[PDB]
Amino acid sequence: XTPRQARAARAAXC
Amino acid sequence: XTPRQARAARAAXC
Amino acid sequence: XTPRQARAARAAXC
Amino acid sequence: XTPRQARAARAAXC
Amino acid sequence: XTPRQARAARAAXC
Amino acid sequence: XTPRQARAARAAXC
Ligand SMILES: *Cc1cccc(-c2cccc(C*)c2)c1
Ligand SMILES: *Cc1cccc(-c2cccc(C*)c2)c1
Ligand SMILES: *Cc1cccc(-c2cccc(C*)c2)c1
Ligand SMILES: *Cc1cccc(-c2cccc(C*)c2)c1
Ligand SMILES: *Cc1cccc(-c2cccc(C*)c2)c1
Ligand SMILES: *Cc1cccc(-c2cccc(C*)c2)c1
Repeated sequence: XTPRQARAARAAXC
Repeated sequence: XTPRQARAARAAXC
Repeated sequence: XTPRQARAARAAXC
Repeated sequence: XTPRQARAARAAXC
Repeated sequence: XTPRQARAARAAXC
Repeated sequence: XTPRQARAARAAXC
């Protein structure tokens, strides 16, 4: 995946 | 993660 | 992945 | 995860 | 991601 | 993601 999941992944340096 | 990458993930069922 | 990343993933349901 | 999913992730620059 | 890695992901339910 | 899954990811090269 969702937009929310993607934002979290991006913030965690995926 | 980008919105583009998340869309690709959803398209692949990830 | 790191413990920090996995916790972020866990919080987002990844 | 499937080989298809792994290929899709690499195609998206994960 | 490699087939080995994807196989490991399936083994762990990721 | 679980701690077990995160350990498995690291074992597989993450
Ligand atoms: C869509 C998704 C779900 C779980 C984990 C991930 C992931 C894993 C490692 C690196 C990155 C950038 C994303 C994606
Ligand atoms: C969160 C994320 C970042 C980069 C790539 C992907 C992705 C794209 C296509 C397929 C899969 C399994 C994952 C997700
Ligand atoms: C979908 C998702 C949400 C938050 C964090 C992650 C993530 C980030 C870096 C590495 C890994 C394995 C997972 C994914
Ligand atoms: C099935 C799947 C779910 C989440 C993430 C991935 C993946 C695959 C290859 C590379 C990356 C960064 C993430 C696959
Ligand atoms: C797509 C991918 C790449 C490297 C490692 C893994 C993996 C292996 C075991 C468990 C988990 C959650 C992920 C997947
Ligand atoms: C928490 C998680 C779920 C699915 C896939 C992964 C993953 C993908 C690519 C690389 C790594 C290190 C982990 C993580």
